Amino acid sequence: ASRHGQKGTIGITYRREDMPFTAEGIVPDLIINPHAIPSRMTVAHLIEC
Amino acid sequence: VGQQYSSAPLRTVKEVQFGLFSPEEVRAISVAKIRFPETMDETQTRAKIGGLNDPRLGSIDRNLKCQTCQEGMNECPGHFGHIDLAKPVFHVGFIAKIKKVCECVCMHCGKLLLDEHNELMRQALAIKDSKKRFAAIWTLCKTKMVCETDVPSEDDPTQLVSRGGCGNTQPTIRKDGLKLVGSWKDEPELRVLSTEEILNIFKHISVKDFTSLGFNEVFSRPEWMILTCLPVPPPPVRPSISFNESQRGEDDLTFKLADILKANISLETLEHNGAPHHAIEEAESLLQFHVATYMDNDIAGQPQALQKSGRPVKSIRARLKGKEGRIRGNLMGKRVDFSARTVISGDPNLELDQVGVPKSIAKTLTYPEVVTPYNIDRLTQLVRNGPNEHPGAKYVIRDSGDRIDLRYSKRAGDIQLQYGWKVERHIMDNDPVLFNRQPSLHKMSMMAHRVKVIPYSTFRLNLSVTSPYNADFDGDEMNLHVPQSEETRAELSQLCAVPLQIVSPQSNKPCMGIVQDTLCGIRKLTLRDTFIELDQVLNMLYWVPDWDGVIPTPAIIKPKPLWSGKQILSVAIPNGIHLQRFDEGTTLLSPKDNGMLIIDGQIIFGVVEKKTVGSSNGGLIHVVTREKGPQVCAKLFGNIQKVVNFWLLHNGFSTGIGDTIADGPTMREITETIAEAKKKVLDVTKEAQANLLTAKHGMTLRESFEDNVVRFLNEARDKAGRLAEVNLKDLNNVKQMVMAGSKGSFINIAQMSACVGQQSVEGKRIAFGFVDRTLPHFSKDDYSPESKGFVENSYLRGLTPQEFFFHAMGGREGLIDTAVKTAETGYIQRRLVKALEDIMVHYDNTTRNSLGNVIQFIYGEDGMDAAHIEKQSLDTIGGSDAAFEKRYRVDLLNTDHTLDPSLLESGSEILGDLKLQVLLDEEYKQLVKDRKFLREVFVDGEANWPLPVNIRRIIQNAQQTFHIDHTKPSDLTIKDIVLGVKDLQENLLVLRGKNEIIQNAQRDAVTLFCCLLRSRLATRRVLQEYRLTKQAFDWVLSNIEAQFLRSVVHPGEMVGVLAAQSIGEPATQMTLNTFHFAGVASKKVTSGVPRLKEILNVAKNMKTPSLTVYLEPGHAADQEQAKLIRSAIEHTTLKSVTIASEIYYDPDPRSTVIPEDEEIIQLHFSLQQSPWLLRLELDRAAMNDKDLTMGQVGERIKQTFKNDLFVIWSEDNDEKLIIRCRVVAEEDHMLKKIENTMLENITLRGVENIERVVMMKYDRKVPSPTGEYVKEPEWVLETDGVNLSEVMTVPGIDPTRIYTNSFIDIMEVLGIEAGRAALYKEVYNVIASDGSYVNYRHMALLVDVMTTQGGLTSVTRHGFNRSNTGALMRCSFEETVEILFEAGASAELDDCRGVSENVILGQMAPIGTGAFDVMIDEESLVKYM
Amino acid sequence: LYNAQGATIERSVTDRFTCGKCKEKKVSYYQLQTRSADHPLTTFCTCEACGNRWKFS
Amino acid sequence: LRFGEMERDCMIAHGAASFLKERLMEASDAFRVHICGICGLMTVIAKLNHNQFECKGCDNKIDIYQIHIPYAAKLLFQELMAMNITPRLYTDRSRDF
Amino acid sequence: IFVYQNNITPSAMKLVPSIPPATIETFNEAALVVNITHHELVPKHIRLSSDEKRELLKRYRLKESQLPRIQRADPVALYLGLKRGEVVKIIRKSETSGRYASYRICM
Amino acid sequence: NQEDSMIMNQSSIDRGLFRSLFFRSYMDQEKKYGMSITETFEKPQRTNTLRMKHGTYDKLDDDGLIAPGVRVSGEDVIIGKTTPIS
Amino acid sequence: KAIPKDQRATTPYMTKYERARILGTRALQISMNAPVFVDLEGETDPLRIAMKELAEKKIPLVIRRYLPDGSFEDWSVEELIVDL
Amino acid sequence: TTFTHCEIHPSMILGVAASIIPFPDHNQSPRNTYQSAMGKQAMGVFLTN
RNA sequence: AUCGAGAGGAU
DNA sequence: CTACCGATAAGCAGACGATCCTCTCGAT
DNA sequence: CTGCTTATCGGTAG
Ligand SMILES: [Mg+2]
Ligand SMILES: [Zn+2]
Ligand SMILES: [Zn+2]
Ligand SMILES: [Zn+2]
Ligand SMILES: [Zn+2]
Repeated sequence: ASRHGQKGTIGITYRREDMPFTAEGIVPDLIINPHAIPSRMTVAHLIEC
Repeated sequence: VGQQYSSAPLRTVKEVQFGLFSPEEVRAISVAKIRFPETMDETQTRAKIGGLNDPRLGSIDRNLKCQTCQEGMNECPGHFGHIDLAKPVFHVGFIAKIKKVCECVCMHCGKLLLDEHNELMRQALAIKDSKKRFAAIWTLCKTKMVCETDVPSEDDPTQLVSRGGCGNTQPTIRKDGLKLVGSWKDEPELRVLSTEEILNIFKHISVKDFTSLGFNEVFSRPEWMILTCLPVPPPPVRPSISFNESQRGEDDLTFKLADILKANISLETLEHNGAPHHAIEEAESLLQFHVATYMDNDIAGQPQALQKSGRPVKSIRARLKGKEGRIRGNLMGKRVDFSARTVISGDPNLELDQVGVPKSIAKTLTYPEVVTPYNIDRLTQLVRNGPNEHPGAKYVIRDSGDRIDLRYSKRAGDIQLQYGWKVERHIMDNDPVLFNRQPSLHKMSMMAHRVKVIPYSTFRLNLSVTSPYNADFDGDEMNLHVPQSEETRAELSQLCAVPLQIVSPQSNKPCMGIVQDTLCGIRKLTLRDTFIELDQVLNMLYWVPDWDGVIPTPAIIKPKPLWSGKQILSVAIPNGIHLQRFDEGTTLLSPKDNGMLIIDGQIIFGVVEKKTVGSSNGGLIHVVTREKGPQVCAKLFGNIQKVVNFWLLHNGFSTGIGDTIADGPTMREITETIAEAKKKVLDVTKEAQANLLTAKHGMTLRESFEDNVVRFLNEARDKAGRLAEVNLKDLNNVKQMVMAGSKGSFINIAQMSACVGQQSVEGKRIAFGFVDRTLPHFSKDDYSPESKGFVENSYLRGLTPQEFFFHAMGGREGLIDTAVKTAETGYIQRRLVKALEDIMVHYDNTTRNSLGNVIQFIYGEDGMDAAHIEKQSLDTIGGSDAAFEKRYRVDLLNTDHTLDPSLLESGSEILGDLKLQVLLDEEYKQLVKDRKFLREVFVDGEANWPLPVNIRRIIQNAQQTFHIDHTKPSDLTIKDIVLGVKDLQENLLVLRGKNEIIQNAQRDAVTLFCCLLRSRLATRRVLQEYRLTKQAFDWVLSNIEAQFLRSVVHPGEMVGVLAAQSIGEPATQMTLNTFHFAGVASKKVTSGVPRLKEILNVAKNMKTPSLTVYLEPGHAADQEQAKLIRSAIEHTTLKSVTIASEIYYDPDPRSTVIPEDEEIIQLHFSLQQSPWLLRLELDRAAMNDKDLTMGQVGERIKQTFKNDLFVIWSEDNDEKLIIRCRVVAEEDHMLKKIENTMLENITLRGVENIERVVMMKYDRKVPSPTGEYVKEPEWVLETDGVNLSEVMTVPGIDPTRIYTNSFIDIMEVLGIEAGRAALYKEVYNVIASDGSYVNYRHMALLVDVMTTQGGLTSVTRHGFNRSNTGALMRCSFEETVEILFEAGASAELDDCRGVSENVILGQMAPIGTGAFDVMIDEESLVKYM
Repeated sequence: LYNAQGATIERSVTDRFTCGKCKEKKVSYYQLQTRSADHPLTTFCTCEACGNRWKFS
Repeated sequence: LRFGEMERDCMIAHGAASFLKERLMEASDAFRVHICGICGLMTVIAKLNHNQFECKGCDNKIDIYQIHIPYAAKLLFQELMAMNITPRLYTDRSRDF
Repeated sequence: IFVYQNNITPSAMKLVPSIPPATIETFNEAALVVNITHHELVPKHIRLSSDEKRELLKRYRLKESQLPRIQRADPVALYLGLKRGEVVKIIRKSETSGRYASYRICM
Repeated sequence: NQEDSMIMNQSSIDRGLFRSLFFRSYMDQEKKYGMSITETFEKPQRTNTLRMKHGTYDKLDDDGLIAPGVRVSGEDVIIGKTTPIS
Repeated sequence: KAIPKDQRATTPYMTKYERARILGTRALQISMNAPVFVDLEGETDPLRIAMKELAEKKIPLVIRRYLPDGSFEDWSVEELIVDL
Repeated sequence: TTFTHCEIHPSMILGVAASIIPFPDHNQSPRNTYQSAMGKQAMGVFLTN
């Protein structure tokens, strides 16, 4: 869980290859669902980032 | 099961006769003589002593020895022993009846206190219930205190017939401790009643004088209420806790029998020894304690009965009392084998019905498949693989009677299987498993699945089965149970299975749908602006596992062949599907892509989203289930998913703080609109400070300042939202989710980007918890928004401390009624659950409980399964007479009203046919009878109602099935139709009786459905509106019957439980104590949960007992007329109009001391008492709200004390009204006796209990002259307090439409059948306030159980739990051992048809699957070779 | 007369709502409450035209 | 794991009766007792090998039945006897209705 | 049928059941002003001849008591003036099927 | 990553994201008697009283305990302790 | 009390509860090595064999439907209309 | 303007757990409550010893 | 393992 | 014009309180 | 957030 009660569990692990990379070449360690905003309304989370 | 075959026959339990233990049958049963209070140790020797346990009961050491019985341990139960008592004992819980029976009997001769010579006693003795009989008997025998020698006869009141013997006086029995004290009457003879004598009197009560009281000659004698010989439970009932050898730790009950036997011994140590006469009974009350404490312990008597270390000790009772207890926690809900539980994760690549089981848990659980040449080839290689690799097993049980443990056993690799052995294999792919999430209060909360074994330690399920179980994946855990019999596992995939459970029965709509990513993608994919090309399309096409193997021709070819989204998503939607919507601006050529049209599993126009694909009623999921099946529909989910995911997986969708930042102008334009919204507040804060505010009908200037303020900031926040809302582009992710339904309502947009808003506590803005202020940060009396907690900032901007805090307050308010709430919610859930239960639909389509009582005569008033129902419009009750005739009227004799021949092929030679018109008038005569009738059912005019068989679709399918064209004429006759439709209203059976009473009640269940039928299947409709053909019209008829037959409820359905949950489920959603009227006091009404808690308890005293009075038909819209009836109902006391009550010393009653009165006496003299005058000033204001005049007031007082209080009064034209009265040896003290009567005991005009009467203008919709349903508003009074018995009888009102939220009253006055109705309406609105909808059936059922009996049986302990159900059913709820006691005390008999009894006996309860037998037909097996 | 008549239910309506009964744009609601935040939070509307009530989450 | 009341009450709803007997027997208590046909009680002494029963008190040896009830039920029936309350067990209904 | 105005002596009211086969009913004036059966909520109760009753049981396979009951002093029940054992064919309107019949034996 | 669940990169999990140690502690005593009859730690082996557990006792040294180096797994024995009671 | 094969009221349609038990006690016997009255076209699962035994309507079992006064109606799967 | 006392800094109305939340004044009221019931279920280095 | 309580997970 | 049955009003008592799941500590 | 037991009154009976 981040620091806004936005919890949840790993539902699968992908490797660097199958992960979505940026032009930079980076890749994320975590990919959370866009539906975890509107409902709860944790805007600090977006800002923290 | 239980090891070792026994010769004795296998039979189930049918009856259970409750009774009591007779000492004579106690001594015949026992085998051990029990006399010694030790345990083992024959002087330390490792065995047991022949005194306590082991005297011939059950052993411990692992010794066969149990009086040769061998077996031992796990095969021999417990053998009972007895313990001779030196002196009789009171049974702890039989105290009340032992007192009651003594009060009901005379000593010395032992006989009923009242013979049949007493007539009032006959009525009591006539009652055919041993419960209530002994109840009315005790109310009559509590008065008598003399043994009557001679009694008045049946003839004359001077002659007497003799019956009983010597007539000693009888005592008044009170309880104290464990004995009974009495007082013979000349100063009381105070002595205690001995257990030794009570039995001597209880033995001597006649054989017929038992049965008259609730007792039995055989099973339960009032003499066996007193313990003479105490039976002793074996070890299995109070088993030790052994630690090897030379270490023993025994159960508590065991210590009890020691302490009892040690007391009983010290007793017989005084009898046969030098006893101190009355120092014996000192220790006799000890034996009365220990034997009374060994059964019960939370008694009235304060001694708790500790064992050293301060241990309350579990008396047998506590072992059974609900929760954790033997009955509830150990019999109704056992812990189980073959079960598992872990963290659930979502998996968008499994089908709906599937559930990914971790490989480990599949290695652990097992299924015992019986070896047959059908499976030998497989099951053997399984056994070979052992219990380590997945496809394998962990036991092999030969038919002999002994297992083979594969994880050991030298012969795991060898092993020959044989035809008939049970292999215990691992759970495998495609086995049936009951899957479940707690808290379980749905059918949905428990559903069967298909095990698909996977790696990784999570249970996996399908996103779209999330809302039934109510799951997220933030850490939830779920239970899994694995069936064990081929017959049992079948009972799962044929009922419990997931697809079978899609059409939720409690709300007549599909409970599963499409959610989140798949639902937010399907919108993005659909928009015509979304296009897909060759390479990607092919993947998507391969992705659907039902793809016809033919790539569809591209919606676009031109320069480059592109496909549309809609074009390929339609690969997921099967063939033959039809869906019509039309949202707002939907026109066959929607300019906004609104609504939806699906013909032949193809999208034609309209973006797909929630309304279409969600759990909506008129959606795609609903259709495909009724149109194609549960098997074919579950697959539909997977298709939509597998594809949409794949696209989204490549398209991408996100959210950032950028999705909550509005324009430069738009933001300023918001802050400006909150600016004028603040000055709008300030001004109407100065208005209120310069005392210029109007009062409002809504009470209190201060209350009307708050109303005004809240409604300015709430109004401001909301239109500040609609600004940012609209400023948001179409390429805004947050707005994109709002549209697709996936998550996020508009306020979430409003608060985030625009303005948080006003926070509230209890209903009003924050209070002055700081003495005239909210935070120490403000000055006193700062009544403006920011002081009173209006957060102006948007979450993005960020709150300020005051805002932050005042926002924290308004947040906590919920968390609290999620804590105080849940407790009482689950107890109303469990109550209903247990109250209904046994109620099931029987094969005669009745609806009966376990007793065999009818509750509904046809389940839910029509005999239809709730799952098969939709909100279809009744077109016959709507519209105007003008529209009606322009629509349902075919006149073949009229040139301008005939079916234009351009319709029917046979129409041009029909104009005029007199014969055809006689069967074309009868269509109308009935269509009109339908209207007149319906408008009298639904008086609202409401047309949309729950009915089986959606016809719009069943017809629209015929529209696109046979491709009918609206250009070329039809081939039906008018005789085809009218005689067709009619011949359908004889095929839609529900009941099926041979005779009158059934077939005349059968007509009734169909009556409504048929109106719907004549509504759509009329001539001017069928031909002109839809163009059906002889073929398609016959097909529609052929369908409608079938789908109506499939709509009928199945005998077996356990509606009781089903109906219960359906109310306790949304009752769980209900917000506790919200109060949307707190703030506007003096007009508060109970809402939500506590309001329900009231109804379910048949509550006498209620918080808001309003009773609505309607006006007389004519004088209903007249304002003043309304305030004339008002002033005739409101309880107006002299106290209401009085200002000041003064007392003067006016000595000369010919001229008043007060010069403001001089003018009064002149009159009341122009035209001997006492000098103490009593002045009363009445207010002119109040005296004209309730139309009264001085004369009327004065004439009323003068006739209360009548002609002994000298009363006078002024007129109606003096600056001050006055009532002066004088009185006629301390007369200043009698002038106050009467000061209080002139107030709280004198009525002027009004009904008592009716304080406050408010007038309100209601909207009523009514049949207009022209026919339309029109808004005609009446005046109606409301009230506080109830007096239905009288308000009704008042003139000027409509005494036919009077109503009270006190349904319990509308029983006592209007008769139980009206009470029922009132009770239902009172339930409905409680569940309808939440915004929750429950199908009439579920509620009506609960409503019926509360009435049928005769009165209003509460759904609590006092209510349904006292009824005539079997003992063991009523004892599974609240009062347990308290009922069991009385059960055997009155020789009760349990029928054992109840769910609970057979569940307690671990047998197959007659419930659905078990509502019958299935025997082998000898004469249909002989034919099959 | 002003005393006789009762409280008038005045609540700001929103045009950002679709109704089933009259399908009109006249719906008021009241934030709350069941389980606030994670999971989510209920949102109970109303139709002062028609009387219906629904709920979000 | 516990098959609580609520879980039982979901199975009743579904109508799957046999499954509930399975969740109550073969996967839980599943005991087996002998009752005397006459004074329906938990008294019959069972010498399983010599195929002799008998019922001292209600003198039997002949009329003896075999029941498949949950162990906890046995416990309750006994506990009640230990409170002087006689829970009878009869294998045939005389009442009708 | 006797109509009292305020209340009769508790002695006189027990000179009522003491003459078979002619039953006697008392009634209050205030309890008879408005006709309850006219009320919006109350369906019209119908008395069944002990023929139609003995015919009813048979077709629903009932044991008398199994039938839904009406209080002996139920307003409607005393309106029709009912006796112990008689049955009412309460025929009510329904929102799930036009009309729905129901039965109540008297307590 | 739907409905309160998230995808986590395995490569970073490998490289050592959110790794955590886990330290559980098992404890025991030798209990005396008012007549000097204490218990005893040791590696047990059958002998008259017999009662034991099913795990592999052979991971114990002799004093009664395992050595910090070793590697326990299933239902192995971690502390050997016996009670001499007549 | 025995209602004869005539004077028959109860639904001629086979209710879910009945079917779900018929298939059951049939998949039961099948697993217990009993004879099969239908050609098992390469089938191995009893429940999946009884389902083929059902559409061909070759199950020899009589359902005994009870009404709440004792009496009953005897129905064979042969007679019952399996719609669903 | 009759001020007697000033507040050292508004941010101190927070408790320990609550104080770790970033931009709490940008979060929906009850959200912070939740986060203040998990941070004490986390895995850190609770002490060096 | 029986017993009493406290801390924590899911709505 | 006192004797005693009956109605009613008023005073004090009881038995309920979500489902399930994991941890840790203490004691005859 | 109430059912069952007790006392105190107002009427009718030898
Ligand atoms: Mg959760
Ligand atoms: Zn034995
Ligand atoms: Zn006597
Ligand atoms: Zn509406
Ligand atoms: Zn016996």
